[PDB]
Amino acid sequence: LQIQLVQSGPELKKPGETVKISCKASGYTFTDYSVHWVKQVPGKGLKWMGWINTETGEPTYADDFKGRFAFSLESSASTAYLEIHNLKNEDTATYFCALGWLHWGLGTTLTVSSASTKGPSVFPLAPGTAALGCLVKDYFPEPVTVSWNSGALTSGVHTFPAVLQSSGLYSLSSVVTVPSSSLGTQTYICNVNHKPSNTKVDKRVEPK
Amino acid sequence: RLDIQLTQSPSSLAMSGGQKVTMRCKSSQSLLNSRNERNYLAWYQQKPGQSPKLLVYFASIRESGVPDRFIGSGSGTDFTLTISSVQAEDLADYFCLQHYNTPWTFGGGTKLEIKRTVAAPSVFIFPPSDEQLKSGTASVVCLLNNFYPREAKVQWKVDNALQSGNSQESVTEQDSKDSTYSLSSTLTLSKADYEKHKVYACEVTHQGLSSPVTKSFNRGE
Ligand SMILES: [Cl-]
Repeated sequence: LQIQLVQSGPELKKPGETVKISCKASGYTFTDYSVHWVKQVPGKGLKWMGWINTETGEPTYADDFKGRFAFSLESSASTAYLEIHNLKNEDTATYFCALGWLHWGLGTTLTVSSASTKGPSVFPLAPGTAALGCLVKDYFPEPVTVSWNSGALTSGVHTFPAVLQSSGLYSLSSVVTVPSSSLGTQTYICNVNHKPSNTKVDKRVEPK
Repeated sequence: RLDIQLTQSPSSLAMSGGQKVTMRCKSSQSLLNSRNERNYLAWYQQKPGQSPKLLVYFASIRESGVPDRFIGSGSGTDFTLTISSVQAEDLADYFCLQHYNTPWTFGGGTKLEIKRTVAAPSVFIFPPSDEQLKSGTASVVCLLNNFYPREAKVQWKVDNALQSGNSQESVTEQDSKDSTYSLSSTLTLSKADYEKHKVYACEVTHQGLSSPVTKSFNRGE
């Protein structure tokens, strides 16, 4: 039985709130290894947060993580927690529990925003090669998925990483290049899925 | 209890496929434990959008399920990660970790990409759709498609006036097949502003272009 750490699911919070993340362990004697926590900020490095002793229950924090951060345990449940108080936008990150350098969890994603859940609007980017696409505007939170023609069209497809607008909503576009000779014969549909808002859109993109 | 700096270099790297890649991690304190003769240094690979993955531990020991083209070496304060023959799937950020003293510290990472021949982008401009215009906003999209290297400049001109502060850019990860990048620039204007002017253009400057290329459109054609 291989070591297993199960981390709680994606977290969406507003500034000022509190979040408690869980790490559920099995496949070994819980009190044999300390649990470490690691913060990964998107597009940036890794920051070690500190650790908790699973025998004693004593937490040790890295300097940048004193005050708003707390590690704790429920030993009878082989579980470790990270709690963050008084959330700030900048707590937005993925958090990994780990048994040192060796065994990591899949991570827990935390988004801190004053924005409220919202489904995108899908607009066409109308077109020997032509480009066309779909503009997926003003949604929150991430992610959206885009495919083209139910997934049958993959070659030449670029779906851009989303950008955060000032409004606090995200926005992205997805494009594909196809033969210009096909604009008259082949229909192009972008399929947009935004699960948080349960929004599914199919948009026909035709030349004008 | 002692602050240890790890310094990784170079900070970013571009190698041709199949060639050797070398990256360094120097520590401010020796990571060598005289008790057991182990260096408490580990290397991780982290691919765009993924969690970190342990490649080698105790400086030189390859983790199982790590291709043998990865080799960790060095001792004390100087450590090296070598990729004997770089592959497209090696596109990632590489971090070293010291766990000799608390607090544990990561290096700043080395970004690895594939170098390929220079390739000019294909530029496309997209006017706002009539449907978006109905909601009081107008997004104009410029697309730079399949180019290398990554560095590119895009600027918007409305009625030949240079724009500033109103556009946003996004770049794909390196394509695993043709090793290129693509980029979108999105110019955002109120329906109001958009009706005011007539000529919308984006100008692209890239090493693959003998001179800056421009695509443009006139509102209402
Ligand atoms: Cl322990």
